[PDB]
Amino acid sequence: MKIGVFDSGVGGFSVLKSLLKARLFDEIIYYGDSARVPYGTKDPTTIKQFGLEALDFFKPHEIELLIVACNTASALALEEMQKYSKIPIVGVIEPSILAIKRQVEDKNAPILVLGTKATIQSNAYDNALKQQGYLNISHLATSLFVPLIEESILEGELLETCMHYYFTPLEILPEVIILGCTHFPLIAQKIEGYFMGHFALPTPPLLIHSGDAIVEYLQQKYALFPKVEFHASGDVIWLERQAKEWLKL
Amino acid sequence: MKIGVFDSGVGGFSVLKSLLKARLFDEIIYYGDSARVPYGTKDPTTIKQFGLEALDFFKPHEIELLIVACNTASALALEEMQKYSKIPIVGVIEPSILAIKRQVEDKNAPILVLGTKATIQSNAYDNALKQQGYLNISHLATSLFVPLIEESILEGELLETCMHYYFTPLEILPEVIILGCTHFPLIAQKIEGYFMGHFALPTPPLLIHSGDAIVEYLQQKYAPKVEFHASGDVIWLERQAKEWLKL
Ligand SMILES: N[C@H](CCC(=O)O)C(=O)O
Ligand SMILES: N[C@H](CCC(=O)O)C(=O)O
Repeated sequence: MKIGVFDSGVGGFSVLKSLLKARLFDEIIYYGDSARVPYGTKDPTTIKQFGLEALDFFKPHEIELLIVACNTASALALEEMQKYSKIPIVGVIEPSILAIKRQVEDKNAPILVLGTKATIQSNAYDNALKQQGYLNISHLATSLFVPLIEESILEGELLETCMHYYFTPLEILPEVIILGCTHFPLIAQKIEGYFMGHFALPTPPLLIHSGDAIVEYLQQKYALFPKVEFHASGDVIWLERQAKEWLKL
Repeated sequence: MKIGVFDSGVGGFSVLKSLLKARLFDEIIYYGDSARVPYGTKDPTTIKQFGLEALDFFKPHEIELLIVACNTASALALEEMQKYSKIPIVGVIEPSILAIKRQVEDKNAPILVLGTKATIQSNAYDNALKQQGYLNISHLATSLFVPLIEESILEGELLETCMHYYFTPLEILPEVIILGCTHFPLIAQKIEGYFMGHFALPTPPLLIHSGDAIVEYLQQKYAPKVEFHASGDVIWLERQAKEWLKL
């Protein structure tokens, strides 16, 4: 097929990478609203309007299916968007819950949800999880991880001090951690390392990657080479430059 | 005297606070583009457009003077705005340079400019400083300071470690530090302490507060009902003001 991938900026590249890795589609129209990014710190009303406007961007491209790669957008604007689209719009939250259900049998396993303040406050992960029968659910808005990852601070004392800042107030010891944000996969190993150490874990907690989850899901739902076209709200060449580092083979 | 104050979001309150205090105005229409903030990490073209669209917002409020409280906008779109503008537009850069000439005679004094990537990248401060004679100039895009302050990390090891991340590479020990960003005034005390405690400096480096600087300048040119506006939830924005303006 020919699809569109939407995100607030360059975070969506973590989804795009999984999409390319799988060779699921022949044409992908990537669009990042890099001029208004980030969404996670904004309000619900606003993100919803951004959502609608994103649809308008794809009207001329005529895609068969739109993937809302942004977790913040999937959480607060996927419904309204789907409500005005003729084509199917798949967010990243839904696929992750299927991913969890498929590999976590113990309904008591401690699950920690990570994401932006907007994502967390919408409680989209918690509701979908509870509905599926999970009883031990925690959530944390790790805002600073986004700007940190964007400055490319993927190691060192600043990241460690930042992770320590958000994690220390943690009560539960998670067996599952949801990277409910486009950025978090770039520091997934650092997060695993933090919990493995601070809790003398034998193995790292299971990490749920949004990109990998959507892919599996898309292969499932549509029993399934890769040519991308980049579009941005802000300087597009600036965005294309990021793809190089994020998508890194 | 009715004036509009423009900023990327809530950082502009630090200029507002310096304004209100001086009280030389009887009406201020504050407009923060909170839905698109920050400007500091974006490109010149986008920022120029944003600044232009900001004018389209004060047309109705019919203000006499427009203060661009944002250092990034000042650096990247002031010229463009002043061009298509009917009324005078004063940014926060030039006033900070006049305040520097006025307070620093040693044209060799080590000067460090701190601002967003865009502000630093534009060389607005280095250029203006050089046309005035200074030869000891250094600049640092201390990007993360904005999101940290936005999240109120104004103390603690996270802030401390961030300052260390940006400052340790610093070649010259600054005698003058320019808070070339609306958020930096909130960690001024902490920034002074850093170098002070890090080099046993009895006296803290001189810090230039953009807000104060534009006030002194506005004092010479000689020219309160504050009205908050925003591109994002106006509720969330004004709430913030309570803390920034808080005194
Ligand atoms: N794309 C957002 C992170 C960046 C932003 O806040 O816009 C998400 O996945 O939640
Ligand atoms: N107001 C901006 C900082 C925040 C932003 O980047 O929008 C400045 O003074 O540079």
